[PDB]
Amino acid sequence: VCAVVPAQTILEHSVHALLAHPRVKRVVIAISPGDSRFAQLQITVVDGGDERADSVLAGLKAAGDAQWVLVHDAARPCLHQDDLARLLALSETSRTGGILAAPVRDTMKRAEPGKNAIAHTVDRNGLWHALTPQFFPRELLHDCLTRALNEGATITDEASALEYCGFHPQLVEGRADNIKVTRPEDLALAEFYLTR
Amino acid sequence: LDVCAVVPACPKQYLSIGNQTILEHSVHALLAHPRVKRVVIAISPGDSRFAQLPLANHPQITVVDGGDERADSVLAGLKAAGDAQWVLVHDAARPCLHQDDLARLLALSETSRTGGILAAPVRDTMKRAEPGKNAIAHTVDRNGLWHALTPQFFPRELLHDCLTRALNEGATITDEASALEYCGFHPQLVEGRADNIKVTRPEDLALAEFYLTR
Repeated sequence: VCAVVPAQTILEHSVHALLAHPRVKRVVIAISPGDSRFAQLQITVVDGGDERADSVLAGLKAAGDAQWVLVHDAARPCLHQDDLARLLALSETSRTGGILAAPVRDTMKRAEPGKNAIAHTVDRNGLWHALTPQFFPRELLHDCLTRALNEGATITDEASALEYCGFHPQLVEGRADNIKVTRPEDLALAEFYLTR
Repeated sequence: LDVCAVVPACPKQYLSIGNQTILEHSVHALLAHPRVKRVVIAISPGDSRFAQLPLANHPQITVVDGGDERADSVLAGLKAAGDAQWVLVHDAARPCLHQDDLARLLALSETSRTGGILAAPVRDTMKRAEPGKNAIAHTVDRNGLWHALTPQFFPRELLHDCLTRALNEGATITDEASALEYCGFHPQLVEGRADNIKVTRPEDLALAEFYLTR
């Protein structure tokens, strides 16, 4: 199984956890133009695209003989091996693949369109926070991404590409601590969280 | 005008983070704002630990018992709201409530007719499951999707009626804002800090403590 990562220095954390696995022979990273940082830090390098989906496909060429691919957010460092394992143990049951997801606990509201008023309460049953890594058959992913990018469909995660093409990925519960740092405070929390 | 806060009924509010219980952290946060004159705390028939808290002898707190249903415990609390025309409904296990957030919320009495609730936007990709299986049915749109938080602020008489109607009609109430929803009312969403959590699981303790730290 190969690992693709569309891209502080969380990156190393995210990767070392991917690598922390035995069944994860190599990690294909991706770097957009104008990126000098990377050279400072089973690792390969590919020239990413403009879209997330571009880079994933970009990295797809370096995947070798892997029939399964693992995509992982560059800003998600609180991933546990117990979670990774629970996830990778899909290739021997999975037809389409699946992703690490976390149940919703609080109650949620959908806003009235174009207004900050509450339209109605959203059902908590079967609602999940999509997380990563994402695990699916190599070529499969590649073809759903191809099609998705072509039909110009809205894509968020790699699961969304498969979904787009009819497929229904699998939901593998993972910890909630496994977060993504996008704000100037998620770091403090991500730090606290990754410290066991 | 004066605001009366109401705390509706294996809960974790009586556990302690530092020298006070979660409940006290929550209540302190409400009393801290000059508009909140009193706090009606609604307890459960089988809860006797509350009478063991200094918070019980506080000039501004009042206890009431409305059973274990929160809609009822809240109706019980309104009876004790005195003259408050607007009511703040807040969870007992939300210790981290911030002042900048509370104020932004109270401003609503002067702006909306239906009140509003604090809430934090959804930042991650959300998936809906296929009925009866851990397989994705389709992706749920996060634009306009929110996490409900408390406090929740409404005019007193409106909340009373909606709760009353919702109960009288078997509505499926979750929070107070969902009873107004059930009544054709659409409360305003005010944005607050996500660190405003509801401590329900043991791992929630450390996190709540990590946030209470400054």
